[PDB]
Amino acid sequence: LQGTILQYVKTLMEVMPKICRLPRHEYGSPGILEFFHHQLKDIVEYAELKTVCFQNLREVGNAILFCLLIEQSLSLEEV
Amino acid sequence: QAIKCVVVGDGAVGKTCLLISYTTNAFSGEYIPTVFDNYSANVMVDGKPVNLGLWDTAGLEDYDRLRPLSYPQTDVFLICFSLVSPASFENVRAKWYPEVRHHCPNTPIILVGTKLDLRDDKDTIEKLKEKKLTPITYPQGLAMAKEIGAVKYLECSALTQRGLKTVFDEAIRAVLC
Amino acid sequence: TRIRSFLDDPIWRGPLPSNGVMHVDECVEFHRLWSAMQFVYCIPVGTHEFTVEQCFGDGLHWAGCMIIVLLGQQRRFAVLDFCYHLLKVQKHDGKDEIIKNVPLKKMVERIRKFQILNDEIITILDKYLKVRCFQPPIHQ
Amino acid sequence: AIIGLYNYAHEMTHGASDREYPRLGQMIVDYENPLKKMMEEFVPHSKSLSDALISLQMVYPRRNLSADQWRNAQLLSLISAPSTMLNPAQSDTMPCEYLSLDA
Ligand SMILES: Nc1nc2c(ncn2[C@@H]2O[C@H](COP(=O)(O)OP(=O)(O)OP(=O)(O)O)[C@@H](O)[C@H]2O)c(=O)[nH]1
Ligand SMILES: [Mg+2]
Repeated sequence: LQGTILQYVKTLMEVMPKICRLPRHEYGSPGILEFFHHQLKDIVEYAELKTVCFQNLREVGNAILFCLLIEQSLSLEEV
Repeated sequence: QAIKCVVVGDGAVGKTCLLISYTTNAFSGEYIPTVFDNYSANVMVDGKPVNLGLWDTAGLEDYDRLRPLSYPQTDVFLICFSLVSPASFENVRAKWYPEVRHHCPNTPIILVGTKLDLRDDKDTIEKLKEKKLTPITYPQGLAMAKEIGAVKYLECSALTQRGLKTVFDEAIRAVLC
Repeated sequence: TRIRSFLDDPIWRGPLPSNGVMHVDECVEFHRLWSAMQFVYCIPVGTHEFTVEQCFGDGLHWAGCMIIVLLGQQRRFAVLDFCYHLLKVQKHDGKDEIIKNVPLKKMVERIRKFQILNDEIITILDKYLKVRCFQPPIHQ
Repeated sequence: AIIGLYNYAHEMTHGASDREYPRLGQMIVDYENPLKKMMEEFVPHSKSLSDALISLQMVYPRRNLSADQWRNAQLLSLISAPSTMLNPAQSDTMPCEYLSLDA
């Protein structure tokens, strides 16, 4: 969390739009989707998001899931 | 009490910066193309409360199909052209007025002029002379406004805020009257 | 609690809101970044490439939801989210177009599934873990 | 039937009808179409009734707007204007804002 993930989050924050407000319903779903894609276009082209950050996130989620599952098993054994 | 004001014009003219400066008295230098932006402002006109619905529109050519989404049920149009770019001066009559008429034939138009502070600045004037172009003058603005039918043509600068409130003060009056 | 304590960098929460209540427009909070991640990996990928679930499954979503919950932004994330707003608008209007090689109906269905997963994860996290007064206006 | 049975029993037990029976019977036999009779009984009160009713022209029509108007006006949304989140919502007629529509 304090290492690779922190650096990647810091790097991604800079490229994020300075201000982004949800568009009104009058524009419609297609225009809203186009606006969101244009605003977040730079994030989409980024390649390391799906190979390192995602991987790191998967590593932190599996660890917590293993912690939760181990506890339940322990409880069952104790019962 | 509700007013739907839509602001249109060529790209890189100051529409978004104009709206931001008017609404929050803040100015920025960076240029960022916009697709949809909505700003709400409450003003006292003739002692009558009014809610201003400001709708920014993209000036880039790659959003013509996506522009008319904000046109319906609009009260007043605001066409803005840079004072240090004759390109926008021509593009106004070229596209903006006919498009507004096609999509809105009975709506008032308030012609506006941006970059007033740069009208007399040196570096910009010699840079424009390099291309054999000159800043737009008051008589030309009035001539174009009366040619297209705009009921009022004004000046404003998003930096010095000179003539900033009047722009919107006349538009509310245009619909109220 | 230990994982929450590990989060000490100011980047996670950002500066104080200008309006003095909460961030709405500015994207200085991690929840907006997570929403952007959801938007990018919710796009239906081609047939010759793997999806997020195939490679990462639910670990990525669990980690993101845990981070959001520990940062106390689950309500803000639910209220402020690009995918959720897009799905709501699509449901309200009901339109389907190929906007930039991206089907709309499939994308909104994927968003529906992902928010269903996220809601359950956030509810579970909240179930395991479990003011500011403003002044009125003064006459001038 | 109930009124008549009670009156008859009272007369039989005491020899005289109930003191308030005649007025109740007159009211009952007069009110078979209550609206039709009130349209004539309310003539003296018509001026006051119309004066009271006309005052709702500034509240009711604006409170019966369709969902499209509410969506346009972004009714009941805190996040529509974040710079004014601390401003206390208020109006010149506070009670009329939440007054029952069916009423
Ligand atoms: N010095 C100076 N710069 C200005 C003034 N008005 C606008 N600008 C700058 O001109 C540039 C273009 O203005 P913007 O309003 O951002 O462009 P826009 O109207 O949003 O254009 P589109 O997004 O393409 O629709 C920006 O860098 C502004 O800061 C002004 O009065 N003085
Ligand atoms: Mg713009």
